[PDB]
Amino acid sequence: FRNNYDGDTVTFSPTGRLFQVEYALEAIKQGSVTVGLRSNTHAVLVALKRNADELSSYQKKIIKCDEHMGLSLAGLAPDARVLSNYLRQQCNYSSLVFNRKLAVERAGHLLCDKAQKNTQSYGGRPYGVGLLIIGYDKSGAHLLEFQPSGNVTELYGTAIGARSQGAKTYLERTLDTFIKIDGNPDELIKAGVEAISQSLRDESLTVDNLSIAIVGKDTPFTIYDGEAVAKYI
Amino acid sequence: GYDRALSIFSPDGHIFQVEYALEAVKRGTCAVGVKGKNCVVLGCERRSTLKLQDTRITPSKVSKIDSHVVLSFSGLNADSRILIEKARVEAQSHRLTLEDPVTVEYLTRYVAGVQQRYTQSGGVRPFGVSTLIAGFDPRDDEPKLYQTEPSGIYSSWSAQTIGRNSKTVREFLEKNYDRKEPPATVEECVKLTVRSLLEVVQTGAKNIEITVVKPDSDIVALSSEEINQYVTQIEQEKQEQ
Amino acid sequence: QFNPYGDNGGTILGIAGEDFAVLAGDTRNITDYSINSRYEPKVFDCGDNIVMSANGFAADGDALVKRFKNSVKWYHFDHNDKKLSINSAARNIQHLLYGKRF
Amino acid sequence: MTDRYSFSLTTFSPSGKLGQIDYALTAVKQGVTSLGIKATNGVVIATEKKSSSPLAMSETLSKVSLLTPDIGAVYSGMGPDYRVLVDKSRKVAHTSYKRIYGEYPPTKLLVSEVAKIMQEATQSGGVRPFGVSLLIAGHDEFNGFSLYQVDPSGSYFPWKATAIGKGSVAAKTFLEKRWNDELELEDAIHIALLTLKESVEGEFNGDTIELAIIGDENPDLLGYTGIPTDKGPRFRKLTSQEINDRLEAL
Amino acid sequence: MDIILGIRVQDSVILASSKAVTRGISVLKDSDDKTRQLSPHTLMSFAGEAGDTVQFAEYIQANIQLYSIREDYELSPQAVSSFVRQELAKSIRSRRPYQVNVLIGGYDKKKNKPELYQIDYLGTKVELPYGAHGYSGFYTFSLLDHHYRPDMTTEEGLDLLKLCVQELEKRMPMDFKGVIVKIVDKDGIRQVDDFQAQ
Amino acid sequence: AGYDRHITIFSPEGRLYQVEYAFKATNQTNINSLAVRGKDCTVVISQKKVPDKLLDPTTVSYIFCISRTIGMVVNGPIPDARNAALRAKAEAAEFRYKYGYDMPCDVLAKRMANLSQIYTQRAYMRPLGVILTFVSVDEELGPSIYKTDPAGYYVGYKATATGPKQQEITTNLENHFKKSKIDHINEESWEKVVEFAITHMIDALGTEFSKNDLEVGVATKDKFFTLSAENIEERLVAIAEQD
Amino acid sequence: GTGYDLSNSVFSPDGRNFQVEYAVKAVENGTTSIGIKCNDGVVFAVEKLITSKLLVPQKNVKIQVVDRHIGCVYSGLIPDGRHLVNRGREEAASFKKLYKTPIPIPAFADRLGQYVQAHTLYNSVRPFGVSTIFGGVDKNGAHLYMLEPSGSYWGYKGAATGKGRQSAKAELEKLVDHHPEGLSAREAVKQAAKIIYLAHEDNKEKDFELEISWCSLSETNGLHKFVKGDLLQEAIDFAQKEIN
Amino acid sequence: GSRRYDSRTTIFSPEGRLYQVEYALESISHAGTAIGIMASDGIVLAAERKVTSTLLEQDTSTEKLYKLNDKIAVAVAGLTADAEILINTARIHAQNYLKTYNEDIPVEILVRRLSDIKQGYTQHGGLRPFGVSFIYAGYDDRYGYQLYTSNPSGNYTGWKAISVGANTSAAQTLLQMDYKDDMKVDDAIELALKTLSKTTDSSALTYDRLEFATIRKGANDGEVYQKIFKPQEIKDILVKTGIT
Amino acid sequence: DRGVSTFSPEGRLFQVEYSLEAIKLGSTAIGIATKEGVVLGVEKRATSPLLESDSIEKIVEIDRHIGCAMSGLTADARSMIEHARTAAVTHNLYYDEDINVESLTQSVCDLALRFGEGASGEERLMSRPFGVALLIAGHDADDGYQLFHAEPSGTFYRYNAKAIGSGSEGAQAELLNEWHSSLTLKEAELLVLKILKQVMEEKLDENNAQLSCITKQDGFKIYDNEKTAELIKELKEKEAAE
Repeated sequence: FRNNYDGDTVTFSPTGRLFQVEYALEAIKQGSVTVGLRSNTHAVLVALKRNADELSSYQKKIIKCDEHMGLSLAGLAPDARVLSNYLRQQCNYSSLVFNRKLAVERAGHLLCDKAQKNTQSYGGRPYGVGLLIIGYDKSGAHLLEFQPSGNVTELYGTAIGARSQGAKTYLERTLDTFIKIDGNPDELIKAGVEAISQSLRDESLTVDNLSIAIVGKDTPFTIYDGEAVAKYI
Repeated sequence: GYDRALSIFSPDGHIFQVEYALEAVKRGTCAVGVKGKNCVVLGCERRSTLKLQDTRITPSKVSKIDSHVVLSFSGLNADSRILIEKARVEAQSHRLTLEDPVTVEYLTRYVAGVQQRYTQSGGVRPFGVSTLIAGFDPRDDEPKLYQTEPSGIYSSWSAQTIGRNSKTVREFLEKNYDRKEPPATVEECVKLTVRSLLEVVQTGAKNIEITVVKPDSDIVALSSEEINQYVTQIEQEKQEQ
Repeated sequence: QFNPYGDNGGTILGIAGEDFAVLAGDTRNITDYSINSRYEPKVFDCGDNIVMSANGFAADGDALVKRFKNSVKWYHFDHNDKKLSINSAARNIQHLLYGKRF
Repeated sequence: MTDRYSFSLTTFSPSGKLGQIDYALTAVKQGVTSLGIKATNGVVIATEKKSSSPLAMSETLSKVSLLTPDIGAVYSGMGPDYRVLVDKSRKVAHTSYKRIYGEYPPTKLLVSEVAKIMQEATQSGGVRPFGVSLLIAGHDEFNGFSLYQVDPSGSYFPWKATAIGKGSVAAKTFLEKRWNDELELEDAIHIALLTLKESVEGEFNGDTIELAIIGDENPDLLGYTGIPTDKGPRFRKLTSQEINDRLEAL
Repeated sequence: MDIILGIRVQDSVILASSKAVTRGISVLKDSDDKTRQLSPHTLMSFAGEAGDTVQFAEYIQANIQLYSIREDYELSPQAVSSFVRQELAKSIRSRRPYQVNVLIGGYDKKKNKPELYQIDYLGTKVELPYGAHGYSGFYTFSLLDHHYRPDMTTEEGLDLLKLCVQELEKRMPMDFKGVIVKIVDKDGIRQVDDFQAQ
Repeated sequence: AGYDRHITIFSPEGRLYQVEYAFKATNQTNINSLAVRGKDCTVVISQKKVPDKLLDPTTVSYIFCISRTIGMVVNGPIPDARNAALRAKAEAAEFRYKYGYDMPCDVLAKRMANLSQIYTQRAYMRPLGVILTFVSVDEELGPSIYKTDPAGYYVGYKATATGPKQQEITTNLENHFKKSKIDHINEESWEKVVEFAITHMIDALGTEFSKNDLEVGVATKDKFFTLSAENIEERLVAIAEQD
Repeated sequence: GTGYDLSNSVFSPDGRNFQVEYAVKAVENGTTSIGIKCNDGVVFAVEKLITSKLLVPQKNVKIQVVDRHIGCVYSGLIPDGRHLVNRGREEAASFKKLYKTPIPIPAFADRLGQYVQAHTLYNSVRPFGVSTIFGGVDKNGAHLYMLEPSGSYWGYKGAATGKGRQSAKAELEKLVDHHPEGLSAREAVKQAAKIIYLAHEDNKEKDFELEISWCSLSETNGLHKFVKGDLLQEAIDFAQKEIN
Repeated sequence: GSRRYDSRTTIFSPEGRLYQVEYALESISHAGTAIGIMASDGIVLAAERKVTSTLLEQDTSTEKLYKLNDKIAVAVAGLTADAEILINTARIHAQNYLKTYNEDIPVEILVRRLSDIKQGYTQHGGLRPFGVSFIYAGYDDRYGYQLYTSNPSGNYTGWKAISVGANTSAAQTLLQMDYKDDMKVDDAIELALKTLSKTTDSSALTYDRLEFATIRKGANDGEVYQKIFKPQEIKDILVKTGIT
Repeated sequence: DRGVSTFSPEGRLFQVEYSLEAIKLGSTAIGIATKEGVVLGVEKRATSPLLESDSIEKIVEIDRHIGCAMSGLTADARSMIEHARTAAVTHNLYYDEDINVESLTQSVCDLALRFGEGASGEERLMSRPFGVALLIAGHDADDGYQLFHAEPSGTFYRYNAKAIGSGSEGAQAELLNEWHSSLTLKEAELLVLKILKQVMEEKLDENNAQLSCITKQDGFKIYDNEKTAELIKELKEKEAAE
């Protein structure tokens, strides 16, 4: 079975499955955990940075795309660099040509379409990384979940990566609460850090291990690492 | 339009097409090179699967890249022509833009680069060739000898050999070549070269060609006799014991 | 025949102090003998404490300033938010201008 | 999209055989028999019009085609492959010769061009060889009359007379007995009709047989008068009636 | 223009080329060698457009040296001149043509005879006993037409050139700062360092 | 090796399996069609089967108006059929532009056959699983029927039939022509030629037809058109008053 | 032998293209969606599974517009559906630029048709993993279409695809019989909402969100618009009511 | 994708051999034998025509001996059609050289060029090699009479006498036995015919099964002449040498 | 066969993983960063005594403030070095300044995944991943002394100390215990020499091993054999002292 239909992205299995895409999705599950959640005034990204040795640094997981948009990654870092870069350009094009800030919803559509092309042609391979996009545009705060299959979804909160299921259940429970944490960034962050620690197991979030990002009403997308995240540990 | 990846990694980390390219070199006639104190000598063995050839016109195993540098090889003859031509063109281009002929290391690095490129470009197979490049840098008198292989890796040697039975002749050289006192003479250098070849050629006056390279574009190939004379004097060193 | 250039007038002035610098410019924009605007900003804050003004053919001046501001933005993206030094902006601008040497 | 088949589909096997060419030859063997006989003052090529249904109009399907006014062709094997080869042959006779020298090419050279086209389908990327063998007959001032055979490999050879397809072995043998270097065109036509009769199962007449000749110039088939040096095509397809008249003297 | 002269005597070809390089109002150099050795028995002199001149010469030199290494042989003068003619003929119909005129003097070791080829920027080639490019010919061809002989010695050839140069230094408007003379024969190429007063 | 059955290269027996399988695809629709030539017209008839009640019957057709003068009926899956129809229309329009006159039925047939031959020889292109029957009243040849298949083959016919029960229709037609001794229906009106066609369709298939079980196309001097359900009913009525 | 199903444009011994058939499986595994043709327009509706409380309601729109008069909805691999609509839009823009008039539904149908069919011609590409229902109003009426992964398509009175396609088709068939004179846009909308609720039983495990859109000469001036607010609730109730 | 049907014509075997080259050589070994013998005053080329019939027009036939220059010729062993492709490019290369330098092309330079073309099909492009082996007979004013051989691999070598095609082993042994450096063209002609005569897989060696050619510098002139013998001329030389 | 950019059922790119296996067979390379500079050391590993060891170049200069060591298929590293040198020099031409070490590394890593037979994303013409790993060491005013590990996967990590090559697992364990935020350049040198000595098959001497460092003051320098010989001697002495 599978073995005969998983040679490339241009082959459908007898049950209508695309294995190369499913394998790419597996690289996400092996990636470190990251969480995202939003209220009506702010959107937050929380990520657990993974290190190789105790002599190495913890690889960044959050990338800024514009003053009002950013994302967190889980899976192949290089693919996240390619995709975030494409998004940086799309945000750029929108500003230069129409003097307009790119709608988060539109960014999701562009990402979906870019990923899809890599699941229907020969020679190419699907992107092997998951992305959580947050932003504040003309319709408020937003959170998107991107999957290499090309599926992009808008949520109030979510999580991807290993053991991501813990944080996801916690958020699906805390919903009514954090969705109302308006005009209070520090609270939304704490709400996110609490969600991510629901997927811990190995260790506990430290200072050079935690990474947070926020965007909102009067808050440009900014990234907090190290000492700057101490007050949340 | 053809761009299939022919040279790729296998589970154990090897690139079989490059590895098999080396096998083609092991099958090629033997070639050796030894550097003296004021010269470099290149020796090659001549096959005998068929004999009735016209030596005047049959392409020789040692090629001049420029008036001060030569190249010999082991492996597929046809493939070597491609590298030799490219090297010759690069040598003229270098004189044209830098107003100075190439150094031996530069020429080697160039040939090696071409070989490496053919190990990771689509639609092509690696060169089934290993080379020995020798000569003297412009206005320099220090001898130079380098070797390149299919992978594109290169380095300099006091003496070295490639091709069939190169294992044997290398041993002879490792325990017959003293870095403390390199063959201080064109003669004793050509002698060490002929000796090492006899270890594998099995009596072949006409199966052994030699080329001597000295400073300032002084390159010349010995004739059968000149060589035959070296063989004779050497078979005596043995019998005189 | 079509002439790709125009002249919008205007004058700008830059003076460097010991620990400060100023860049001034009139706000009038013109075409031949008419005034297009009495207030059309010609000097801009480009970020990283750099002010710029490209005077002459306004359309070209706008394109250049726009392209430089975008250059600053990408400089941050590609070099971990490093601040673009004034000497570095100057060199960058040389390549922007020389890119259209013809 | 984009043809990504840039590699050969015909390659050498360990025994030295080129499989695809051998297989194309096998397709030629299953084809209806066709033949050609060279006389002292002309050439005849013929084949059977194996109609694929009585409702089909066998005349709308020509197995014998004019390539130039003095050169014709016939085949055995895959009819559709033949059809496009004829289109290409007619065109190359112009692009590689008439538009350069202002005259039609001599038989051997046009044959040479066709052969080249076929050889390329044997090595070029992404294609299979043509599944046909051709018999090309013609005339030109300096070589006189000639007859050639072109196989799927691109190889071609001149003949005094020969046959290809289904019963080529038996037909070649029958031709070796009746051929001599003194035959007149009418004699060759007669020999052609006799040879073809052994290969045909059912009806044998001017409506089931297709035959053409390269003989004298036909000023009546030129289309205009006024230029002495222009005498007309040497290629002529016999009519159903002309064939029957000769079948009675069979 | 610059002075480019050539003359084929009994057993050699002599090439004479002016030493000045003038740009506008100033003579920038007075020891310019307007020649390139293409092979041990083939020499080429050139004059014309500022940059194209040397770029063309050096390009031709590179190609001939490449041919020499690849074949371990030396192309005959006639072969080299034909190669040079084709290059110039291609150039005249390109986007930006090489505006270069040349003289090719070589000694054919197989025939044992000296040869002189004159080729202009259009690819116009002709073989002659003596030649010149530019305005020089206007004063020298009548001189040589008068004093030239096929059996002249290399020495008689040099006295003939001296005569040509004196006429040029008398009637031509520009100061070309003398000439550099080179001899091409069965032994190769040598430069007559003593012509500033021979 | 076994791949000589996936792409269009010869098999050891000199066969092209992919072409043979494409021929198999032409019967996937389980529809039969036939064409006959009148004195000065050409008729094509094809069964029409609309199983699903949710389908808009008016959009279910296998007959296409290629040009003002050429009609085409297809036997094979509709998507490959539409691919062929679009290409044929483009080819016909282009021919008129470049050569100044209407593309003849037999010429368009040859052109489409050549295109099919190419899919038969080049590996990256697959054959279209269809058989195309072209009809018209050519200005030089008169009533015309030319049919092409996935092998690149094409020929002209006095009459023809295509489909699962092609053979029964063909022999029925052959028998009629052995009898009449002429290569066409000797009728002045196209209406009677349509009736003859439907009549023999019924006899050979042993089935009765309602106005929605058929599809009809007619070719006359300077025009090819298709009949409406009602024009067909009028035809069915007339044949009923004879039996 | 075997292996006929490993490469996209290969004909199997029985004349089929297995890769296209496998694409169909991806479609049947998808959400259910439908289309209803009324007396002067068309209505589209689709089932949107609620994976979790986290999905912001009414935010993940699935129905798409082409030009200003065409609606498209699909079941299967959502990204493939978008890809197809992007092409559809370029196709519509191209037609308007050259001919001025907005593209006729039948013409648009073939444009999508030829493109989808093209993806069954080579082994270098994969067939589309979606079935699409689209239509709108043009110079001469309303038109509803459904396009399969093979590039096959026809005009319809009603159409359905996806998980609960059978239930939907049964419901659509009843309507066709009980309304030979034609359904009204207003009625079609409610009827559409009902059919989706009934067809949701083939996926009753997860909760879902309803989405409807329509294009009617009288109700929307022939432009494609989404059913929102009051008209939407009124339709949801009509369904919730007849589900019991 | 396409990768599935790619034979990979240009890869090494674990032993460092080129499959396609080795198989093309195997193909060559079944072709009519071709012999080349170089003498002091000329060169001889002789080849056996593989397969023949009574009806084969031998006068208008050429399948093994081709004129490349007025001074260079080749004998062919292998696929005739592949050979014509290479022969034509060689004829072009020769004319290009003459146009550039106004001198006929040196034999080795033309041979090297053709060999390089063959080598290319061996390292890139994914196409099958040419199934051809050539024996070149030519003359130039630098090396005089020359004899070369090239095969599918692109390797070429020079000889005093050589054979290609069928039974080269047996033929090479015979040549090595009776060849002598001081030979003369007429001796060579006889040696060539005798050798072919003993290696033929046929009953007897008749004129209709041969092609013959010589490159001599006819003393009464001073230039080089290529003579491609006519049927009658072969029949004659066959009787004289005592083979009747 | 199987595409060069195919995913395994575990979500890994076959060719990249197999690439890592080739790097494990390469000569060892070690790098150590201190507040006084960064040290880079490699195992020459000549394959025969006739091979002139100094012609073995496994430590190369990228720019005055950046150097690097390689391990694995060393021939594959040339185009990477060429790209890095060009990127550094080009950055200086465009901005009149030194390129940051991290930026230079990111640029080299951008080349990594540019392989395939026709991957839809740009024009990645390179048939296979690089079969070599690199240690990039340098200094810039913003982040000081740095050490990076660049792999054929395109990912790069910053390390305080790192070993790559045949003896990496062993050497890395050793570095884990020996490294501390206050090592001096001298300590680092000896430390690199020591670890190389433990993992090398041959007895470490100034001919089969090579050292180098990069300091803000003098830039990247490759220690000549005489200087390293002394450091070898000094190391033997301190080890034999207990």
